Amino acid sequence: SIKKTLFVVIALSLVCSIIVSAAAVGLRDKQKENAALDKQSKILQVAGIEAKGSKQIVELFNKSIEPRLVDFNTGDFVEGDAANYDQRKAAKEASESIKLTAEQDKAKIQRRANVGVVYLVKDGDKTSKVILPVHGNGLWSMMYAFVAVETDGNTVSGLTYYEQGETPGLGGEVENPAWRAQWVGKKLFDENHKPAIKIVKGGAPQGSEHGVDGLSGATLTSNGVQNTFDFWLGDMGFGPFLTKVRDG
Amino acid sequence: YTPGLVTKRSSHVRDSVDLKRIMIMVWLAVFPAMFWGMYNAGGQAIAALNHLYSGDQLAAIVAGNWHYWLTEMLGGTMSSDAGWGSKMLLGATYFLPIYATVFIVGGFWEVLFCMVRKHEVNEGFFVTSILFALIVPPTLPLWQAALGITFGVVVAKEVFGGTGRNFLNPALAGRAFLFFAYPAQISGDLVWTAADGYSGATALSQWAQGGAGALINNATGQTITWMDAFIGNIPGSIGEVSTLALMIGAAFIVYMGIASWRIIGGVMIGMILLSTLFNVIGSDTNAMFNMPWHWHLVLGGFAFGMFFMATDPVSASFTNSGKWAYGILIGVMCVLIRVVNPAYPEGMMLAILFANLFAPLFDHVVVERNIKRRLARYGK
Amino acid sequence: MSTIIFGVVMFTLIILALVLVILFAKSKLVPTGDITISINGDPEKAIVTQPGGKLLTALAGAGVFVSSACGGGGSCGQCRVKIKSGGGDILPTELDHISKGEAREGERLACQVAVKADMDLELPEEIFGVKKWECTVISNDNKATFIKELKLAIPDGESVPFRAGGYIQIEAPAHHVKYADFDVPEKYRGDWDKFNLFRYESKVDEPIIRAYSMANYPEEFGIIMLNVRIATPPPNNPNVPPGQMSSYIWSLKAGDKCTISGPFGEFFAKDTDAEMVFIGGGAGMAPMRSHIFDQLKRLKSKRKMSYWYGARSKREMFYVEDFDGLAAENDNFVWHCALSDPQPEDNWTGYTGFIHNVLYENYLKDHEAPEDCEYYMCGPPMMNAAVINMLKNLGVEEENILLDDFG
Amino acid sequence: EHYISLLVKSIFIENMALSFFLGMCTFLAVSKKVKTSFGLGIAVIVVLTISVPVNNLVYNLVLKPDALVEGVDLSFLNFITFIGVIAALVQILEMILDRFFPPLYNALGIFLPLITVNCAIFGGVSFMVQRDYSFAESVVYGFGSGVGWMLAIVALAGIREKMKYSDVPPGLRGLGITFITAGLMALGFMSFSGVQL
Amino acid sequence: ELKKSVLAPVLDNNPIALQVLGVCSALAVTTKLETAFVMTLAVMFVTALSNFFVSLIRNHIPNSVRIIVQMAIIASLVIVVDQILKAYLYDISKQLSVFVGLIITNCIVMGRAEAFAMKSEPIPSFIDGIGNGLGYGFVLMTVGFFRELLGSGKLFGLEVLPLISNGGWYQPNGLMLLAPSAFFLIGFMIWAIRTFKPEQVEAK
Amino acid sequence: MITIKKGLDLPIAGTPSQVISDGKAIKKVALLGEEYVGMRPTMHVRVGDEVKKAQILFEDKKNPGVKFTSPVSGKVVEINRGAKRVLQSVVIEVAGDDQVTFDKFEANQLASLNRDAIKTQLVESGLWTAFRTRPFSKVPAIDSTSEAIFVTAMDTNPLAAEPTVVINEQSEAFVAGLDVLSALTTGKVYVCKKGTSLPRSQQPNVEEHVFDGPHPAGLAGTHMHFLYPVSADHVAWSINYQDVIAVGQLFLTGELYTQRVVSLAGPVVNKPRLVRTVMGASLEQLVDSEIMPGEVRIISGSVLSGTKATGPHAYLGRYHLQVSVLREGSMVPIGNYEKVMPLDMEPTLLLRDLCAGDSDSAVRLGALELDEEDLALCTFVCPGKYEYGQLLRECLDKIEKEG
Ligand SMILES: Cc1cc2nc3c(=O)[nH]c(=O)nc-3n(C[C@H](O)[C@H](O)[C@H](O)COP(=O)(O)OP(=O)(O)OC[C@H]3O[C@@H](n4cnc5c(N)ncnc54)[C@H](O)[C@@H]3O)c2cc1C
Ligand SMILES: CCCCCCCCCCCCO[C@@H]1O[C@H](CO)[C@@H](O[C@H]2O[C@H](CO)[C@@H](O)[C@H](O)[C@H]2O)[C@H](O)[C@H]1O
Ligand SMILES: CCCCCCCCCCCCO[C@@H]1O[C@H](CO)[C@@H](O[C@H]2O[C@H](CO)[C@@H](O)[C@H](O)[C@H]2O)[C@H](O)[C@H]1O
Ligand SMILES: CCCCCCCCCCCCO[C@@H]1O[C@H](CO)[C@@H](O[C@H]2O[C@H](CO)[C@@H](O)[C@H](O)[C@H]2O)[C@H](O)[C@H]1O
Ligand SMILES: Cc1cc2nc3c(=O)[nH]c(=O)nc-3n(C[C@H](O)[C@H](O)[C@H](O)CO)c2cc1C
Ligand code: FES
Ligand code: FES
Ligand code: NA
Repeated sequence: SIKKTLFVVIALSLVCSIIVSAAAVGLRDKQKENAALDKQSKILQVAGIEAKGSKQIVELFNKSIEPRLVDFNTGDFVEGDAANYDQRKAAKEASESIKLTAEQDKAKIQRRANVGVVYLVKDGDKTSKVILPVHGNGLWSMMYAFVAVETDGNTVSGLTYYEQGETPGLGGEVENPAWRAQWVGKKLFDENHKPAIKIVKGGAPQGSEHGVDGLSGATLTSNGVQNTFDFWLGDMGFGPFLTKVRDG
Repeated sequence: YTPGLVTKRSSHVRDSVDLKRIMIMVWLAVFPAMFWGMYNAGGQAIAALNHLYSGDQLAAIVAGNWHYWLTEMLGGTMSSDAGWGSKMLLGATYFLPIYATVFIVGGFWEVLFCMVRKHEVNEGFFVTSILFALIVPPTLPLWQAALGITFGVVVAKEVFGGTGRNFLNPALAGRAFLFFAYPAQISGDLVWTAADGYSGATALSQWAQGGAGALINNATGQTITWMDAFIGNIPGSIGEVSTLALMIGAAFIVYMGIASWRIIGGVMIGMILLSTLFNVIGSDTNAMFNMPWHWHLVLGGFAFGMFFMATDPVSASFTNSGKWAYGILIGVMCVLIRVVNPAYPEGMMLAILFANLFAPLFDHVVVERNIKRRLARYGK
Repeated sequence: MSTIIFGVVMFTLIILALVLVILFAKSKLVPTGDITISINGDPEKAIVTQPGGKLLTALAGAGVFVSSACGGGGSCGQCRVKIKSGGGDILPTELDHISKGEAREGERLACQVAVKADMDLELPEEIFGVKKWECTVISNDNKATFIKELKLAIPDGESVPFRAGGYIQIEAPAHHVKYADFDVPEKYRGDWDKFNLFRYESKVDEPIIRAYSMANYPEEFGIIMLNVRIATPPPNNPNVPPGQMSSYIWSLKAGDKCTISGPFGEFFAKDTDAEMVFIGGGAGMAPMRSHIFDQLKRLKSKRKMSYWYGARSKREMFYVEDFDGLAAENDNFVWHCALSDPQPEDNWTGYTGFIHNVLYENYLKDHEAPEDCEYYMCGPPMMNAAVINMLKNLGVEEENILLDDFG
Repeated sequence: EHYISLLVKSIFIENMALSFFLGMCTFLAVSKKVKTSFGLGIAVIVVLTISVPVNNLVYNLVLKPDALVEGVDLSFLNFITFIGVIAALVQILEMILDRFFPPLYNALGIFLPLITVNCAIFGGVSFMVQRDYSFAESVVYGFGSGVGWMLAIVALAGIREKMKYSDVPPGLRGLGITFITAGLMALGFMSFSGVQL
Repeated sequence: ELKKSVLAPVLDNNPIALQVLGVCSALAVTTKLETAFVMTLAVMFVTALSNFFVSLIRNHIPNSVRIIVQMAIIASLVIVVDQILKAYLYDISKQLSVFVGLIITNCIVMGRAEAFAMKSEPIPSFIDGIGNGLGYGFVLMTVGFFRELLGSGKLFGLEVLPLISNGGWYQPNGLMLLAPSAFFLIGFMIWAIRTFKPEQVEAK
Repeated sequence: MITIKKGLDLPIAGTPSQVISDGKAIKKVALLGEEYVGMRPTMHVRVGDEVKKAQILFEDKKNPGVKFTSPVSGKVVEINRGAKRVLQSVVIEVAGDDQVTFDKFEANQLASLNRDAIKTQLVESGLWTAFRTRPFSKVPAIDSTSEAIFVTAMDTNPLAAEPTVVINEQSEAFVAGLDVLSALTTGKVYVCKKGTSLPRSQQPNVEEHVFDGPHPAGLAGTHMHFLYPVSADHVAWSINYQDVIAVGQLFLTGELYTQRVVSLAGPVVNKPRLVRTVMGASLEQLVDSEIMPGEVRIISGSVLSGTKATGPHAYLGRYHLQVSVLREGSMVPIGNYEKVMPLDMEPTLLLRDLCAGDSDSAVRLGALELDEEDLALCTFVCPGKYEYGQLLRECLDKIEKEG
């Protein structure tokens, strides 16, 4: 009967939506805090700084990580609240972001912020390494990673994907310690200052300077990682900054 | 004690042809490609070795590889002044172990299935064994050849009931297994020449990087001309290099009626059309766009597949109209993979395999259309 | 709870829009009301039934009854019906019991067919003309060790209309019956006391319906003779429940009542001059008796008639006096019987063994035209399967042999 | 234009069955007969071509962050909203088969309802939200994905019909060999692996 | 009561071997035993709870809108388990990853919801979810064992076969990492299951 | 007119001279039961019975009313039966000159005769068995009718006799037979011949159609496919030219005409030529004193399609007009089958259906248009050495039975 069907669907819809809406909105706040603490944990992990517990991570992160702002169009340090900078929100607004062309959008990211935060790791009063956030569209979700670049501006010290929504086992292997550890020692550029990090389907030759094995059965997610690095290491990303990092 | 007419009305005469005779014809058809392959395999290896080493350094290399000093023991010479006998002898030391391993390992699976399931052994395995051994890199490890034939014989043929009862090309299915399971041994610059410590890209890889002008034999320093690729004096799979040798064998089986000329014609039509289309469109960045049809013919395994594997009767379409479509799809797919797929320098194995999947559908479209004419009594 | 409220209402709106489309689609795509099914094209026989349920259920409620043995399982195939229209194509299970040529006609299994839209039916006279009567038991005496003769009497005074070789469906409710309740003569009791079949007790959980062939030629009026074989667990599976319907019949005696639910059957002879051959076995003596009686006085046929009954012992033999009279009175009919295992006291001096080979070694072996003979068979599957194989080895076409195996 | 390329991606390069391995449960089940396989493929196109663009509008108009009101993002109502929408079309579809249901309703049985809950259908909506496709691109993508799915299912049905002459061991007959056949089909569809966009 | 219902869907009515459900997830997570094991637990928990709830409302489900009711129960539970996990046990929440979508479309969750929940009482319906998920995991983990061992030399991330990359004699097999290997492995599991249980063999 | 290109003419040594001579005297004759499709005999004779020329020997249980009459007058010397008592042959020893006569009519009346009258005379005389239905190549039911009757006035079988030479001797009987077929057919009569000239019927119903080309061109199935495609609901009748002469003789003289002209040919035939014999003639006696020494095989019919004339089957078949003598010496399609099939069919797929037993699919692909002989060339060229004539009858029997 029409009367029974509308009653059950409405009643079932209301109870389930209320539970879902309450759970999502209510636990969102706790989730928001937990996720933020994670990024400080990731920057430390890639930096090689062992931290454990929210206070150790927050305390060690503030002291040891020197967030700074960089203008991509010039690759030079700028002044702002780097510690409280949300590059993601900026990339969504035309005021502090640009729209990429089909040709330019190698990483498949719709927009790129005019200014992006970088993190400097300081063993003492100097920079022992610089950590650059790079993101690019995956098969299922955007994949955000941290790349620890040594003071040389060429050698990569560490890699970690702090945001991914690819399928675990296939595309979620950006989190696999073995795959991330494979990046240590690789070179981001060639002699001609052109991106040379390449994700090799089927496995890079052992000892390759710029060869990281792709994610098995996950070409689309591996393509995103390549697309991530092909853009952010390029002209419109951190390319100019790394040349400057390279000279100083 | 008196059978009925059923058993007695059998056609009292039969054609001399039988399945056993068909297979030997295909088996003999590849002998010219096989023999040249061994000769080419030894020649390529000897040239690279002299280009990489000399003096006592060459002697140490020859002494540390059973392929080299076994050739010396039997009367050959690893020096560059070696004649055809030593080159063919050295190439045999690579082909024969691969062919022996493939024959023995694959034959074991053939007999095992027939024995357990009470089937009589079938002679189709003669073609599968020889073709698989002639489409692998010369340096392929034997243990990988054993696995490749095992996958091809078992997964592609036996589990479907054996010869005449499968849908996918067994030999190419085995090669795909090695291609995707152990790509390092069947893809790259270290497997297509048997000179240890030698790195050399084959012609197709070279054209995709730079252009036809980049077509160089690193060992000799001499340019690779179209004539070179046609005769097969180029690096590659033992058996694919010589377009001339394959044509000679292909002519016989085509003449004997064992290999379909509609499939072969379709492959050429698809290849010429698409490659010419790429030529006209052009690409300032992708060098594969400018490869003409006549270069596509003498490069890679296009010739071997068109002549000896696309013509696999069981895996192809069973209708004359479908055979054209089946061949055209192979030729189109091969050029497409060759040109617009960066990962693969050649795409014939994948191309034939793709076409195998769709040959039954092409027949269905054709056969259902015949039924529409029949249900209309052919308009009579 | 600002966002929680907004999501809850927006969710409901999305759901309401989706269901409203579905509900709207249901109204404009799914039939409403009641389903009307036409039976034989006669408006009176047309049945108006609400949607849902199988066809075998709706038809039974109306005045037309469809024969069914397996029921709602689609196994026997005796409930085949002609669907002129509706119902779609034949389900794959139905094809197991219906040939493609039959499918062209429109034959379908009512039970396997689900009634969901208007359908057309052409049920025949026999299926339409089913009458339920409750006869009175006169005699339930045991003819043999495991065979009982039942004399059911119609209370309406009018005899039963049926063809030779027909059958009547017997329906009984749930009931617990013990084998000890059966009354058996001393002759057959002695065989029964060795294995003590009286120990078995049957408990029919749900009402059951079965079929029983007739043992009275039509001219016999007022009485439904039936021959019943007691159902006991299988020789290979003693760990089986005992008989439920046959056991219930055996429990009855003089004065008892049972339902016949009208007649049915498709076992009959051919109105020709070809020689007739009868092969009876066990409970098969019921339909065979009707054929011989039908062909002697109902038809007064002068055609050659032969009967070959398979029995295990002289005790097992019954109806011998009637067969002897028919053979003696009319020479056109001759009956014979062979004992598969004569008792020591029987001292049988006639045919011994199975009619499978006895009939061949005596009559069909020297027969000039075994194919030119109508064959009718009813008995244990072993006897039927073996006999038909022997008949087939003699070049007897299936159209010349009619099988009515009772299991 | 750009659209033809999108259609090519969603049919061949991104073949949902043989490339992405989505919808294998219905794909490996109704694969025996070309006519039945073709009917399901047609229905899948119908469901896909309607499901994706409708969910695209709902996502961009309701579930899109900061879309209905500024500061409220109903992203968490993404999976429940989409599956519910997909389920509705399936619910309408079941009745619609009743007009063409004899050929497929009996054969599909349990899987007609299971079209909702097909990895292929849910995934297509996800890509339409994980990516940013206009309404015109959503229709082209949805139709293309369905057609590519139909090509694979219809192809597997052609192969299986051809296997009437095959001699399959018992135990592999039916599902077991079908899985092997599908694995072999995926092998040949890997020809497009390097193809990009 | 007995364990027969729990173990029936393991080898007698395996959801992937005899029935055809959940194959899509089998080909993605059977690359690792770790991912496979988590997927089995997720499917077991969700199938059992969802089957349980549908039984409570079985008599009230309209066939017209049954699918909506069935999916809503499944989707709500999966979303909540994801939200609950994100707020508490956030580290594991990342682990559930995209498995929120991959369990909703798992055909086992809806398949058992219609065949069993709709025609059974909730308590036995719950037992159906635990049992079906078990058989799903029997196939998932058996395939995961071969794919991880032969494709990576590792089981649960622990190196059983030394890899050449680590100076180990074993060269990993690249096909075991891709989808086709799972197709072939599952087919051979069906062969073993149906040759040891001929009752399940398909007729001719 | 209609030209055939796809086919095969087997170039076997020992072609006949195409001159009609007298064969060895025949004192033994038989009718072969197994030749008639779906024929279950009801015997009307016993061993030792004396029979007349056109006396009934047996009847068909599954084709009621069809009478199989003797070819000669004499004695029944044996009734050979095989497995399950299948009637192989009913041998009659020639003796005497007795015959059963029938009504005779003028030539100008035959075209006007009532259809039922023609059927009765043909059925009673036993000449009704000359007709075969195409969709099953069975003797037509007595009560059935056909809108298209095909006359095979050509013979492209290897070593076959020339119909023109035989028809030339019996021009009046052949024309009279065509007139009778004109009245018998509901539609038209198709006289399928080669380019050569033949006597013509004055009826507008009788149309002459020329077929040229290799072997398959001379088969009634080929002619039906091009002129009157057959299906379950479009049934054609087939009759060869010598039976047409017999039909004309029956309705002109009132007597069953049983003489036949058959080519005795083959590599081991010393003087291959055309010989006069009788229906069902004993082939052992027919080839006596005409074969080279050695172990030879006598074949009723052509080498492509025919019965091994050994033992109970060593008699001329009903539909066979030639005797060929020879010395005793998995569906992998390489394109051989298509080359010998001129019909609008996909032969490899059809043969696969027969191998697989897919009866319904084979029906869809045109099995119903086929007789076993239409698949003889496909059998000949088969690398797997399948015998498709047998597979087709198994499929056709299945269709008849289930249908
Ligand atoms: C046209 C026709 C005519 C027939 N005529 C006769 C006739 O004249 N006489 C006659 O006796 N029968 C006749 N039958 C057979 C009749 O239908 C019954 O099979 C018979 O009466 C026994 O009934 P039952 O239910 O007790 O047998 P069943 O119980 O169905 O027989 C099964 C066998 O196993 C035992 N068993 C009981 N319950 C079970 C169970 N649940 N599972 C397994 N085994 C079980 C029984 O003891 C028996 O041995 C006829 C059938 C047909 C179709
Ligand atoms: C019926 C049997 C026939 C046997 C074989 C048939 C082959 C027939 C030739 C097919 C057409 C050849 O096609 C023509 O080939 C020549 C090379 O020869 C190409 O010549 C060149 O031109 C283009 C210019 O755009 C260059 O980029 C490139 O080097 C090459 O393509 C032409 O671009 C192409 O148009
Ligand atoms: C990658 C490129 C190669 C693959 C693409 C090219 C092949 C395309 C195949 C489409 C699928 C096959 O399509 C097939 O077409 C035929 C007519 O030809 C349809 O025709 C048949 O089915 C219809 C269904 O309504 C019925 O009327 C009848 O049984 C018949 O006409 C088949 O039902 C269908 O199965
Ligand atoms: C159904 C799907 C397909 C089924 C087939 C898949 C089977 C997968 C498991 C294959 C394992 C083979 O494992 C392989 O054994 C061989 C045997 O020497 C080892 O081989 C090793 O020693 C040999 C000895 O000559 C050297 O030549 C070789 O270079 C070296 O690798 C490999 O290092 C090892 O990796
Ligand atoms: C003309 C011809 C070509 C063949 N080509 C192949 C082939 O390429 N690969 C193969 O494994 N077998 C080949 N065979 C052998 C056999 O036909 C084939 O394996 C079938 O797929 C199944 O036996 C060929 C046979 C013939 C007659
Ligand atoms: S009741 Fe037995 S099949 Fe219908
Ligand atoms: S379609 Fe069944 S799990 Fe994906
Ligand atoms: Na390429």
